[PDB]
Amino acid sequence: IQKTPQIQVYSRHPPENGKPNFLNCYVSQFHPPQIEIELLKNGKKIPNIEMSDLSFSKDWSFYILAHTEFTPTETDVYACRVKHVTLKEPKTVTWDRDM
Amino acid sequence: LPLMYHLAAVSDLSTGLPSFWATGWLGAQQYLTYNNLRQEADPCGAWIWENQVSWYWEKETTDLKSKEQLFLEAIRTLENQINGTFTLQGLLGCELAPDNSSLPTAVFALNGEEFMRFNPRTGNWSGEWPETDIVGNLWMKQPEAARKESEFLLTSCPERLLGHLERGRQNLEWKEPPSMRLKARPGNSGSSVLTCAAFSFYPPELKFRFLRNGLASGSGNCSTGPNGDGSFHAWSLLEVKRGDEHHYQCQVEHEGLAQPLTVDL
Amino acid sequence: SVFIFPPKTKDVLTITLTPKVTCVVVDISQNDPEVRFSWFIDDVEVHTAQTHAPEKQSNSTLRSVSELPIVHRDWLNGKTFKCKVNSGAFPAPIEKSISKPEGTPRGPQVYTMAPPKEEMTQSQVSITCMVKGFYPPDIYTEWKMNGQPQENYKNTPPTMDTDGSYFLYSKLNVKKETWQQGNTFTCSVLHEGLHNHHTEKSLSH
Amino acid sequence: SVFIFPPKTKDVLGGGLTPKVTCVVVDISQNDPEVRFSWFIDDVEVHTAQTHAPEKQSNSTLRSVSELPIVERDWLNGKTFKCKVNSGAFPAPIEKSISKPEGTPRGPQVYTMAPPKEEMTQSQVSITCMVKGFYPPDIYTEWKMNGQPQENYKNTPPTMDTDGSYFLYSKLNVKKETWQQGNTFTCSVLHEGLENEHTEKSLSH
Ligand SMILES: *[C@@H]1O[C@H](CO[C@H]2O[C@@H](C)[C@@H](O)[C@@H](O)[C@@H]2O)[C@@H](O[C@@H]2O[C@H](CO)[C@@H](O[C@@H]3O[C@H](CO[C@H]4O[C@H](CO)[C@@H](O)[C@H](O)[C@@H]4O[C@@H]4O[C@H](CO)[C@@H](O)[C@H](O)[C@H]4NC(C)=O)[C@@H](O)[C@H](O[C@H]4O[C@H](CO)[C@@H](O)[C@H](O)[C@@H]4O[C@@H]4O[C@H](CO)[C@@H](O)[C@H](O)[C@H]4NC(C)=O)[C@@H]3O)[C@H](O)[C@H]2NC(C)=O)[C@H](O)[C@H]1NC(C)=O
Ligand SMILES: *[C@@H]1O[C@H](CO[C@H]2O[C@@H](C)[C@@H](O)[C@@H](O)[C@@H]2O)[C@@H](O[C@@H]2O[C@H](CO)[C@@H](O[C@@H]3O[C@H](CO[C@H]4O[C@H](CO)[C@@H](O)[C@H](O)[C@@H]4O[C@@H]4O[C@H](CO)[C@@H](O)[C@H](O)[C@H]4NC(C)=O)[C@@H](O)[C@H](O[C@H]4O[C@H](CO)[C@@H](O)[C@H](O)[C@@H]4O[C@@H]4O[C@H](CO)[C@@H](O)[C@H](O)[C@H]4NC(C)=O)[C@@H]3O)[C@H](O)[C@H]2NC(C)=O)[C@H](O)[C@H]1NC(C)=O
Ligand SMILES: *[C@H]1O[C@H](CO[C@H]2O[C@@H](C)[C@@H](O)[C@@H](O)[C@@H]2O)[C@@H](O[C@@H]2O[C@H](CO)[C@@H](O[C@@H]3O[C@H](CO)[C@@H](O)[C@H](O[C@H]4O[C@H](CO)[C@@H](O)[C@H](O)[C@@H]4O[C@H]4O[C@H](CO)[C@@H](O)[C@H](O)[C@H]4NC(C)=O)[C@@H]3O)[C@H](O)[C@H]2NC(C)=O)[C@H](O)[C@H]1NC(C)=O
Ligand SMILES: *[C@H]1O[C@H](CO[C@H]2O[C@@H](C)[C@@H](O)[C@@H](O)[C@@H]2O)[C@@H](O)[C@H](O)[C@H]1NC(C)=O
Ligand SMILES: *[C@@H]1O[C@H](CO)[C@@H](O)[C@H](O)[C@H]1NC(C)=O
Ligand SMILES: *[C@H]1O[C@H](CO)[C@@H](O)[C@H](O)[C@H]1NC(C)=O
Repeated sequence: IQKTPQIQVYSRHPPENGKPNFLNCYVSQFHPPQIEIELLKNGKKIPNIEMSDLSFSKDWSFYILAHTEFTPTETDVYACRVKHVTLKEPKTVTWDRDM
Repeated sequence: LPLMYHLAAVSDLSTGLPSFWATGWLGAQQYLTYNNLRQEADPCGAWIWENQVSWYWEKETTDLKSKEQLFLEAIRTLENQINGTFTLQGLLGCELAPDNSSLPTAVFALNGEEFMRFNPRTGNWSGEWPETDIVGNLWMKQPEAARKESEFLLTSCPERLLGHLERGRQNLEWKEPPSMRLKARPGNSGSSVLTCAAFSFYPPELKFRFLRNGLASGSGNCSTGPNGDGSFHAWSLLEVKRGDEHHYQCQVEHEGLAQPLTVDL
Repeated sequence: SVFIFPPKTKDVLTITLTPKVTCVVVDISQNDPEVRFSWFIDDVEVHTAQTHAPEKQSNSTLRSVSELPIVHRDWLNGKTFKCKVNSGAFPAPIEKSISKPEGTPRGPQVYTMAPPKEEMTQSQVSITCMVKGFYPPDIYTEWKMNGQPQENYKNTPPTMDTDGSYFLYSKLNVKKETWQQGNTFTCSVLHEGLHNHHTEKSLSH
Repeated sequence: SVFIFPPKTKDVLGGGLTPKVTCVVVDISQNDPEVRFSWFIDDVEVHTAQTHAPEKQSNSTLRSVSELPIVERDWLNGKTFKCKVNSGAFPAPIEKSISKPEGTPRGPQVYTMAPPKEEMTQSQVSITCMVKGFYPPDIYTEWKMNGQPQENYKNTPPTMDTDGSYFLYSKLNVKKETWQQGNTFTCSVLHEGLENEHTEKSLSH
């Protein structure tokens, strides 16, 4: 059956405003595999992001990791946005500095 | 510790996917990747430097070209008998018999759900579906099919595995404890949410434990994910009574740690 | 008023297709048509349904529909799907529930039969298929000429036989000539009691 | 929920019994019985009926049986029969009319088919009677052995065809043996569209 995406945003190392870090967007539990995933900065399409090889769990649902470099600041807000069939509109998960 | 190949093929190429690709996994870490476009099986990061026989990677690629063809055939032979795009998936691999030998695995899924299985000993494809007959017969209708596919699981598989164990320990035994950080958010109304985040630790195995005034107070809601560093990331959430934030701590257990680790806000 | 309908036997028996459980609500003279919908699999809520904006019929009464995509095994294994419809107008929530009809799957015996000699004069003839001894009465039957799903056929409803199981006839209609050219006609059947849920029998001459 | 019923075509076509425009009543607790009867054949009440006293069933209901006598004349003239029931002590009462399906009679073409070559293996075998294109759906079929009517047969419901006409099949079940040793198996049909409202084909081995 078709399944909806599990979108979760978080950093590689504890975030500290200003300093260099890495933003990750983990998209899992979906099906079928055709998908569109993108990161944003205050709304725009952060470009040149890397994406892991597409994989799947024992349940056959697909998981993939999207990540690019960035540096936090009390102003700049980052979020992940995916487009899939199970999605009526494009879901946008905004980053939570505590995750 | 198992060796598991994740194979896949699709019809709908509307988003740039290849037609068939695959990935090799030793425990929780990928060591292989492949697709019909690059037409070759290659080593992933940390495995690039492993020391192997000269034909090791020659062998992975040729064994994957076979499977590619069996999947690509199925895809077309199906796209013809039936209306509507598809997704062919299979889980091929082995685990070592605690007495040198294979404990194979081979299941195939079509459009999300399982519909077929392979027995490497008997050399036969099982399944309760119409598609099980379509695909299962297409392959079995090839002399090579059963033999090869079977050798892949019973001979090659357990071998390659036993060789990554001997020549890959540095990688499989690698350990890295997490960096903890607990925090509070306004949460709901008149309430608040405690988040215990674990950064960059390897063996995905980790146990979060909440502490109120010192005594156990729960596990929150664990979620672990990959960092892309090859390490992992994890967090746990616990909604609590606003104002009482400070009566709670967070504690973790992991092989990276000699003793349980307690964190504060 | 609310109604619950099971998935088509076809979608359930062929993995590549998508079986949906349906819940329909009729008679709404414009109340709070925002008519909520709650689904559950083995009494566990789920938010996967696809509800379709209400629709007025030829009676000034509003109607609505909620389709729930279902996993082939959840059905075959016995899971119970419930859909509870809510509305202010409604006193208490209305709830319906259904799961696959109990009973050991008994699979059909299928046979094809040529047009009858006495019919070999008319412009068009009748190719008959007898599908018997299956249970439960969940089944699918279609005709195919040279493997091409055909359209000129009608299936009899399933009919409970003397021994408790069911049977049915399916009649393919064709121009005598097509029959005589020697084309192949195939009776295709999907029943959960058959090996791989399917079977087929052809006829010619 | 109580719907009206029509006469057994057996009775309405000669037969022996008298065609009764029935009107079965259900959906009542084991303490709230109340469903009067006032039959108006063309807006005129006829007390010709007989309501078999408010009997009751297991599932806590009323196995109601109100039978009104009529004339083969009336039925075959697009004349209706209103089952106007008067009850003031039952939530959602009932009421449903019914007439002959207005249309030019159309006779069926009956054919018999011998148990398929491949069924000739099984303990018992199937003797099929195809009853093609007839209208209105009010028909009657049954089997006979040399002249002996039978019990071991079942009729699919009358099924609408692509051209408006109807068809159904009748499967008679017999011990393989009864077949080999030739016997008279005859398909007996009753329709207002045949010559003498009846016809019957036969086959043996
Ligand atoms: C305004 O119009 C609305 C729609 O337009 C219709 O108008 C009238 C005038 C009509 O003549 C036509 O012009 C239009 O169709 C009206 O809505 C109707 O409301 C009635 C209310 O009773 C509904 O009646 C129920 O009907 C179902 C059968 O529905 C199927 O068949 C319909 C055609 O006949 C079709 O249109 C439906 O779509 C439906 O088909 C299925 O549809 C699904 C998806 O929609 C598909 O996936 C399926 O493939 C397809 N199936 C196939 C094949 O056809 C009938 O089953 C219901 O019976 C229950 O209720 C009876 C009375 O209470 C009871 O006696 C029965 O027993 C049964 O109850 C169940 O019984 C079993 C055992 O007996 C128990 O185990 C169950 O527990 C029990 N039910 C439960 C769980 O409680 C019922 O008669 C009608 O369906 C609906 N029309 C629509 C839409 O389909 C509207 O009334 C009107 N407003 C007014 C009043 O002015
Ligand atoms: C308590 O038990 C009661 C009886 O016991 C039953 O319990 C349940 C659990 C069951 O599983 C069994 O255990 C027991 O039988 C329950 O009563 C039932 O209530 C439902 C309510 O909907 C009745 O449903 C109607 O059924 C008729 C078909 O009835 C025939 O077949 C029955 C067997 O399947 C048989 O028992 C009946 O006797 C009857 O047979 C005929 O009987 C007469 C005399 O009695 C004989 O002379 C005939 O020869 C014989 N015929 C042959 C041959 O079999 C069905 O036709 C009804 O359909 C109408 O309604 C549908 C839903 O609204 C609708 O979708 C249909 O379209 C149809 O409506 C008509 O449609 C046409 C065109 O489509 C229009 O032109 C018409 O206008 C329209 N009708 C009109 C005029 O408005 C309907 O489904 C059921 O019959 C009844 N059981 C009995 C008694 O027969 C009781 O419900 C239960 N209580 C509860 C709820 O707890
Ligand atoms: C692996 O190899 C094979 C094949 O694997 C396949 O098995 C499927 C069950 C499924 O798992 C697939 O995914 C898989 O690829 C295994 O052996 C197979 O065994 C079955 C069982 O006998 C056999 O099925 C027969 O198929 C032919 C057509 O290919 C049918 O003609 C035949 O139908 C008749 O017979 C069966 C039982 O033998 C009945 O169930 C049928 O109903 C039917 O009988 C009669 O009644 C029906 C009623 O409708 C009539 O319609 C029929 O006309 C009538 N028969 C007549 C007179 O024709 C069978 O279904 C497969 O053929 C066989 N594999 C093949 C293709 O050779 C094998 O066991 C397994 N290996 C191991 C280790 O087990
Ligand atoms: C089968 O091999 C098991 C793993 O040992 C392998 O790798 C090295 C340890 C090498 O020196 C060899 O021992 C093997 O190639 C081992 O645990 C089992 O004891 C072996 N089985 C026996 C007893 O023959
Ligand atoms: C914790 O996770 C469960 C998942 O079963 C969820 O239902 C619950 O609402 C979550 N509560 C928290 C801590 O937010
Ligand atoms: C394929 O099946 C038919 C083909 O006419 C049609 O429903 C559609 O084109 C396809 N199925 C759907 C609805 O996706």
